[PDB]
Amino acid sequence: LILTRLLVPPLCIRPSVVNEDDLTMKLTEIIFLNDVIKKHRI
Amino acid sequence: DYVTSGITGEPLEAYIYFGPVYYQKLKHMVLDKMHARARGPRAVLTRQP
Amino acid sequence: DDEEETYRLWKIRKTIMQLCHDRGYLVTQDELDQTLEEFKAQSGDKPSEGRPRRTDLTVLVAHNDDPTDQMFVFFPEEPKVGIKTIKVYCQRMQEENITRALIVVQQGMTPSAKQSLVDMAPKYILEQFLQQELLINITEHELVPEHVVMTKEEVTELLARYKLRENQLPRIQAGDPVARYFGIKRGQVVKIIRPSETAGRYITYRLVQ
DNA sequence: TTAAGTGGAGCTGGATGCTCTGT
DNA sequence: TCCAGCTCCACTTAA
RNA sequence: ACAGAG
Repeated sequence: LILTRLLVPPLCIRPSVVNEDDLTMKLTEIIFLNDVIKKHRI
Repeated sequence: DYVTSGITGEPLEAYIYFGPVYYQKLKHMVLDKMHARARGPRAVLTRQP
Repeated sequence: DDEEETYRLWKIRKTIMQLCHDRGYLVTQDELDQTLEEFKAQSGDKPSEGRPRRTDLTVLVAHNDDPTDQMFVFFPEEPKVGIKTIKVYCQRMQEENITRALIVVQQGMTPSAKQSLVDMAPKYILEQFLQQELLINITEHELVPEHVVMTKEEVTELLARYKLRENQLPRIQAGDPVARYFGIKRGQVVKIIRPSETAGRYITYRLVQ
């Protein structure tokens, strides 16, 4: 129930010209904040 | 008015009301509304018309 | 008042007699037809009349199954009955070796007493009735059909005729007024005779659950 | 005196018609 | 804009 | 996002 890993859907779930779908921009922000947290620990 | 039938040539029994009434043509025309699809283009996300 | 109070003690007693008769307890023809002006003879107006222990019933034996299967009806006088009064009625019931009783409360019952009736014993089962429910025999109400508690040998034909399991029948709750009236328990089936718009009848069935 | 079961009051989250026809 | 569940809190009984 | 039509 507690998510330590997350699937990202196939590209046909979220087509390249909506340009990118809102799911794709949320997944960018998750990846960015994962880099922010990892750096601030160091 | 006393009106004669154009089909049979015999007169009509009832008198028919005759006059000029203003009539306005509306923008809704069947040529701009007839539509048919056999098969055709589809959406990218859901592969339905 | 006093005219109105005796009227209740006659109508309540009259309904309890019909309730005991419909459950299949031995009730005599003069108990069911006890008239108001005849009620005034054994117990009269309110100073002479006693509510807690004069109008009690115990003559009711289950004359079908066995004359030792017997049941009380009790009429408490305190509007909210505590566990003390329940324990009083329970030990009297313990002495007589009677296993069923009806308690007819006047306004209500306190929550800790209500919990006791669930767990005092499975072999000592007591049913709360409010007297405001007994002033009108619901089995004679025009919207209530005839209910008939089916025998196990008839339930086994119902389930054979349609090739059903029990849990596919429609349900009736044990908290239903007409389920309480007949005192039925989980896993009994009631036949219900609905009246048609015509002279005919439609028969339906329900499962207590 | 207090442990506890149940009333009454406020907070929260859900829902509100079917399509084409254009800018 | 209207309406069921969930939780907090006073209010008697009971030991 | 707004206007229409039935």
